[PDB]
Amino acid sequence: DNQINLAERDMVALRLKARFAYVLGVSATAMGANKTPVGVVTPDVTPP
Amino acid sequence: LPEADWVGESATDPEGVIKTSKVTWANRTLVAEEVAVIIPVPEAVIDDATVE
Repeated sequence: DNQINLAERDMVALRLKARFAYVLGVSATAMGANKTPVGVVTPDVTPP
Repeated sequence: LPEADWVGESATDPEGVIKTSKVTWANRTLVAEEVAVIIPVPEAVIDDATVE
């Protein structure tokens, strides 16, 4: 029931695509073997 | 003959669909048939007659 036939309906579509990857360089430093290069500030959940 | 129609605009309704249609052909034939007669006559009548 959700089928769109583009030519049968005189429609067109833009297909937009990209291909992406991510790597985090967790690795050795002068301080030790598996050192993480990112830290986070997390939101306040206190009830004061 | 084919049959065109008014389409309208929709992604989802029964309208906005262009309906399909057909042209068609048929066959007619010349068929040869034979018409004939035989006309027999006595040879003596040909011999006696005053005309061909």
